[PDB]
Amino acid sequence: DNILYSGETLSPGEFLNNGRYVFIMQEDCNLVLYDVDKPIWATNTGGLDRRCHLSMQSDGNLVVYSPRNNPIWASNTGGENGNYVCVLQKDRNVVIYGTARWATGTNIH
Amino acid sequence: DNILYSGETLSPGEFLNNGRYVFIMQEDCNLVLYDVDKPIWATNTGGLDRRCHLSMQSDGNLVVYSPRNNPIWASNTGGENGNYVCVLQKDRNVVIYGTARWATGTNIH
Amino acid sequence: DNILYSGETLSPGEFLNNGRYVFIMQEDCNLVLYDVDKPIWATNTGGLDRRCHLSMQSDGNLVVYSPRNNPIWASNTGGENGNYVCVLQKDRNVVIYGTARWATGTNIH
Amino acid sequence: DNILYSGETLSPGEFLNNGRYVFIMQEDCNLVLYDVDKPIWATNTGGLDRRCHLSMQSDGNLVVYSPRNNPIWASNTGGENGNYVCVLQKDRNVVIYGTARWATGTNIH
Ligand SMILES: OC[C@H]1O[C@H](O[C@@H]2[C@H](O)[C@@H](O)O[C@H](CO)[C@H]2O)[C@@H](O)[C@@H](O)[C@@H]1O
Ligand SMILES: OC[C@H]1O[C@H](O[C@@H]2[C@H](O)[C@@H](O)O[C@H](CO)[C@H]2O)[C@@H](O)[C@@H](O)[C@@H]1O
Ligand SMILES: OC[C@H]1O[C@H](O[C@@H]2[C@H](O)[C@@H](O)O[C@H](CO)[C@H]2O)[C@@H](O)[C@@H](O)[C@@H]1O
Ligand SMILES: OC[C@H]1O[C@H](O[C@@H]2[C@H](O)[C@@H](O)O[C@H](CO)[C@H]2O)[C@@H](O)[C@@H](O)[C@@H]1O
Ligand SMILES: OC[C@H]1O[C@H](O[C@@H]2[C@H](O)[C@@H](O)O[C@H](CO)[C@H]2O)[C@@H](O)[C@@H](O)[C@@H]1O
Ligand SMILES: OC[C@H]1O[C@H](O[C@@H]2[C@H](O)[C@@H](O)O[C@H](CO)[C@H]2O)[C@@H](O)[C@@H](O)[C@@H]1O
Ligand SMILES: OC[C@H]1O[C@H](O[C@@H]2[C@H](O)[C@@H](O)O[C@H](CO)[C@H]2O)[C@@H](O)[C@@H](O)[C@@H]1O
Ligand SMILES: OC[C@H]1O[C@H](O[C@@H]2[C@H](O)[C@@H](O)O[C@H](CO)[C@H]2O)[C@@H](O)[C@@H](O)[C@@H]1O
Ligand SMILES: OC[C@H]1O[C@H](O[C@@H]2[C@H](O)[C@@H](O)O[C@H](CO)[C@H]2O)[C@@H](O)[C@@H](O)[C@@H]1O
Ligand SMILES: OC[C@H]1O[C@H](O[C@@H]2[C@H](O)[C@@H](O)O[C@H](CO)[C@H]2O)[C@@H](O)[C@@H](O)[C@@H]1O
Ligand SMILES: OC[C@H]1O[C@H](O[C@@H]2[C@H](O)[C@@H](O)O[C@H](CO)[C@H]2O)[C@@H](O)[C@@H](O)[C@@H]1O
Ligand SMILES: OC[C@H]1O[C@H](O[C@@H]2[C@H](O)[C@@H](O)O[C@H](CO)[C@H]2O)[C@@H](O)[C@@H](O)[C@@H]1O
Repeated sequence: DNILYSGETLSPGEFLNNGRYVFIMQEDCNLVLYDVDKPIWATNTGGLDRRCHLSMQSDGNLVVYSPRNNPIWASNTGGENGNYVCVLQKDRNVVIYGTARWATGTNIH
Repeated sequence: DNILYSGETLSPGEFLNNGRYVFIMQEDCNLVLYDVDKPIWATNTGGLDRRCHLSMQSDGNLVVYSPRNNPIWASNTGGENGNYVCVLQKDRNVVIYGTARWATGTNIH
Repeated sequence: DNILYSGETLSPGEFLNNGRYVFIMQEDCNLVLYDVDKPIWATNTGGLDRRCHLSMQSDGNLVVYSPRNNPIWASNTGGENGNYVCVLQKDRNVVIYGTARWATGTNIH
Repeated sequence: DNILYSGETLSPGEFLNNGRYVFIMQEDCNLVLYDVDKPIWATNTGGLDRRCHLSMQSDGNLVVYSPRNNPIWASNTGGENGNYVCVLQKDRNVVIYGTARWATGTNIH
């Protein structure tokens, strides 16, 4: 998957992928972007705690939470309630977009 | 591909796909969403002209243009200049999100 | 997924996909290959029964079984026991390959 | 792409991908399988020369050729002429299958 939708989370070891790029919520609590074997971006929160999770929230904020549910990193983009997306793009950028401006209304459960 | 980025276009016969779903700019100028062999949404512009193209614009508007570059359908979401995305989602909805709220800044050319 | 590995099955409504192509084991027991909304190949077993499953076997034979576990269509490629793959290719062909000639041996659970 | 078909090649820097796995023909002539940032298998031909290419041949042999078109590594699976596939699987194994046993015959240009 290349998208983390608002209301979804990445558990320890889970990730987004796109070609040779991997965006992973590591077990050591560091959120890192890799280009094959080379790290190119990170939250620099490795070794702070064990088994953290990443959450794309409905308020638009992207946050890393500790095992005790305390934030340890955030994009600082919390605002109006709505629908957002965190995308690992084909050009190697990781971007948050929102809110939803238009839709076909063809969603299913 | 499941995303049409702002500044990109779908030429006649091109499309977005996601599992069993296909969102295609048909040669008959009708933009249609299919669930395998069943059409579930369309712009209802079939037979109006031949070889139209779809454009996700930098102003946030999604537009179908005729071979003479005249609009024949639009999402009516034009506004502030920026970065947007049109996504064919895993839940079968087609949604426009934007503008960009945050990014890692790791893009390459 | 674009591959059905030997030892796996497609349940009623399940499928393989690749771009604008879908290879689906339909609820009406007909196994069909679609190019967007157009059927291009089928087992022609629609109407015989409901809820059939497709199985890529370890003997190399691809078989459609009825709800009573009786075969109603097969590729007739049964042979030596081994590892095989049924692939929905990027060129629109559906092909069975095997057995395995070589491997890195890096498989994990 | 998760498959390298017979008759195709991977140029320097090109690769196969599947989720968090990448199988790349590196510019340093070393063919390596990575699990995110960790190498798990390699031809061990790094440093021998620069700009080598990987070829999945119609005789079933997977070969790494130097810039002077001399083989420097091979799977030793050459045999009858036909159709084969080198697949980077979802279970992390890299495997060669062939020849083709059956097909729908729906291939197009
Ligand atoms: O330290 C073991 C750890 O190494 C790799 O992750 C790295 C660490 O999170 C950290 O020092 O920051 C690096 C990015 O700046 C990051 O690569 C991984 O191999 C990980 O799996 C391993 O646990
Ligand atoms: O404010 C509502 C919001 O609170 C919690 O998330 C927090 C906010 O997104 C923000 O101000 O930044 C915090 C991290 O710096 C973040 O925890 C959550 O409880 C969320 O569900 C709620 O909507
Ligand atoms: O409107 C775009 C939006 O549609 C779907 O979410 C829906 C909306 O959030 C809302 O009006 O209530 C619906 C029921 O709770 C909900 O499904 C999704 O497809 C979402 O991804 C999309 O952004
Ligand atoms: O009319 C030929 C045309 O049929 C199918 O497209 C359909 C048309 O665009 C129209 O009548 O509206 C339908 C959705 O409401 C749509 O499916 C396709 O098979 C197309 O390829 C073909 O040219
Ligand atoms: O307004 C600037 C914009 O103009 C043209 O696009 C138009 C607008 O997006 C909008 O008001 O709706 C029209 C269709 O109803 C659409 O054509 C383009 O020239 C675009 O590039 C430009 O930014
Ligand atoms: O900022 C998010 C944005 O980054 C990349 O686009 C860049 C910006 O639009 C801008 O500041 O100028 C850059 C050079 O013109 C441009 O690349 C893309 O990754 C884009 O998709 C993303 O939304
Ligand atoms: O309406 C029944 C059935 O129609 C479509 O499947 C078709 C049938 O299986 C049959 O007549 O053979 C066709 C291929 O030659 C095939 O398309 C689908 O729309 C299916 O979902 C539906 O149940
Ligand atoms: O022969 C062992 C094999 O038997 C059953 O599969 C059958 C064979 O693959 C073949 O001769 O063709 C039959 C359909 O025409 C097919 O059922 C299964 O029981 C299988 O598990 C077993 O390996
Ligand atoms: O050898 C290629 C083969 O490896 C894996 O399957 C394994 C073999 O079939 C065998 O030696 O026994 C193992 C345990 O039963 C089995 O995992 C898979 O990666 C398979 O896809 C591949 O063809
Ligand atoms: O720095 C050179 C080279 O390092 C990495 O590739 C490694 C080498 O090919 C070699 O020492 O063998 C390793 C596998 O056993 C392999 O990882 C990559 O970072 C590569 O891009 C780089 O050129
Ligand atoms: O034998 C015909 C074959 O020759 C060359 O490939 C070689 C063979 O696949 C094999 O015996 O092993 C060699 C590496 O050890 C390999 O080069 C090619 O010229 C090929 O095109 C041809 O089919
Ligand atoms: O038969 C399976 C095979 O079909 C297609 O390749 C074709 C055959 O190799 C052959 O009969 O000649 C054709 C023209 O040279 C060739 O296209 C492909 O779909 C291939 O991937 C597949 O294995």
